[PDB]
Amino acid sequence: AIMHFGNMKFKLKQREEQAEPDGTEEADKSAYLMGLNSADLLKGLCHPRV
Amino acid sequence: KGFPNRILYGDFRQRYRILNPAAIPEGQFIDSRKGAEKLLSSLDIDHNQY
Amino acid sequence: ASKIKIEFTPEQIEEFKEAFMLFDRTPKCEMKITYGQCGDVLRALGQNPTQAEVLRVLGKPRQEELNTKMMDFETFLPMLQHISKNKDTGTYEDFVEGLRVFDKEGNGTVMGAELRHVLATLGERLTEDEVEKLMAGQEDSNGCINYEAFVKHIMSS
Repeated sequence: AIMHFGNMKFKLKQREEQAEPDGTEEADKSAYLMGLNSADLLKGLCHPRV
Repeated sequence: KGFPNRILYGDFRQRYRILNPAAIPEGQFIDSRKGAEKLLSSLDIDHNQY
Repeated sequence: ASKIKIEFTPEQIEEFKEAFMLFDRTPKCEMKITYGQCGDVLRALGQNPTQAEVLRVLGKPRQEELNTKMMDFETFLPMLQHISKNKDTGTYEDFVEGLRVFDKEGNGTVMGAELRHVLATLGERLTEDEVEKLMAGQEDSNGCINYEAFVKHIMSS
């Protein structure tokens, strides 16, 4: 999972200074390796709920 | 006319896996699109809907 | 109600008859056996009959028909074997997937009280004391029943 985290790809959603997952396959890999939820992980990274 | 209901691949997998648990084996691979497509193709419904 | 289709080795029939005599509550009328509680033995015979199914295998018996009147199991024996060979049951992974949605945190466990409630109320009718003795030991400190281990223990034993 550590070496998979380097494959994360993020792009501006609608050129609105907001990050969205450009690629999700490596995100799916990272989520499965810890047994996490890929959608939840991507939402957390793209949008931190402080 | 359009498609009103839109559901994420991972959410769909974790929600409707009970329909065909044989598809998408428990922790034996990492893929979202392929697993969801197999699950839907095993649901014997109008495949032109989605 | 059922026709003679498949028969296994007679020693299997012999040990089924022996278990029935174990359950036979008729001292002199040993030929006849309980009409309704034979499904309980079918439960004890390595099978899992659902309520509706264990009813219409007997042709929708009434409560007086279930308990007062007697019956000869050996007529039902082909139908018992048919029920065994239907394999109208899910798999262990299927069971854990089905009970997984009955959770709100995804910790690999299910809270005990709601599990007892759904076992007694949501599903087929069952007395509570049965459910507490079912997850007796499986019950833990915080109630988070290990549903995977619990169901594998159930179907295996």
